[PDB]
Amino acid sequence: SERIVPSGDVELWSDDFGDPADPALLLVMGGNLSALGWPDEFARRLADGGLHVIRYDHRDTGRSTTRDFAAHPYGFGELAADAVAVLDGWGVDRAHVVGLSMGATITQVIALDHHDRLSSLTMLLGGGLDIDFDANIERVMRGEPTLDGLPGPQQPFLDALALMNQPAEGRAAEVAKRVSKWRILSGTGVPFDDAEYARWEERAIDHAGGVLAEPYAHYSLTLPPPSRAAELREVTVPTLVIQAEHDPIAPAPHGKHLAGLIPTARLAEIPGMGHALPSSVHGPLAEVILAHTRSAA
Ligand SMILES: CC[C@]1(O)Cc2cc3c(c(O)c2[C@@H](O[C@H]2C[C@H](N(C)C)[C@H](O)[C@H](C)O2)C1)C(=O)c1c(O)cccc1C3=O
Repeated sequence: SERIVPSGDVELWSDDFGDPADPALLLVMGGNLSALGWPDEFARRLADGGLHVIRYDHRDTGRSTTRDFAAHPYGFGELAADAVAVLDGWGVDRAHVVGLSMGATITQVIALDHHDRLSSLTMLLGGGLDIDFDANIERVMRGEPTLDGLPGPQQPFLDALALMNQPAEGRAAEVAKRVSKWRILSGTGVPFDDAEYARWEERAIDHAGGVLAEPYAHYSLTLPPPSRAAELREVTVPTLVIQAEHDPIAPAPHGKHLAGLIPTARLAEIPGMGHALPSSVHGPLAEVILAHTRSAA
């Protein structure tokens, strides 16, 4: 089913998978990505393990309130509170939360400021609050080292940004362009199927009322200050950090480092995986998440 839930001065679209009586699992997408950034088939695979999977559209994506950012600025505090508002909107007291990419940053803020709403935490394709990510993009382009000493974003990330700059006229061209971006980010370490990713983007575009432009508000966000990383030492819910082996945006050992910030964190690695969700990794991802959520209950 689907519902629109209130969150302060925005309204958030959300839908679910699985039995409403199973333990809640909240999926938190990356930046500029709507609910449909989580493929339906992945959400189903997770739910069919015994979870009530809920996903939603961040503000400024999908069918959620979309606004001129300059006139109404917000940050990760709002993005985290919105995630909790989705739990409120489904009557969920505590949820297994899964944060992906920029969503892992959102979920670290949930862990700090809404810890009471967590059954467990899972983060993948991201890194710690002490990683000055936007500054690191600038540094890698100039050939300067990151100040954290961990690897910055790699060439496939830069390539994906370059493709995102190229024009696409019409729906077919937009879908092909988006698929080409995911193919670059996924890499070749696991099987990538263009047809399945095309269908997933067709659904994402349909979900956005057929509009072809990607969301862009989240490019205006400012990250939490690195001081907040130290606060993660107080987190006590079971935490799983998943490293995609060949992640071009947050390469190893980002994962390990993020896990090292949280006393209850355990690290897993998906062999061959890049910064994308081809169906080739749905089984492995669902397996490790389900084992984790089971141990937290
Ligand atoms: C383009 C793919 C992308 O980089 C995927 C991604 C990956 C990561 C992050 C992102 O914000 C994002 C998103 O970043 C967005 C927003 C980001 N801001 C404002 C933080 C910046 O504008 C970037 C170019 O696009 C998009 C992070 O913020 C991040 C972090 O803060 C710490 C460790 C890892 C990451 C990411 O892997």
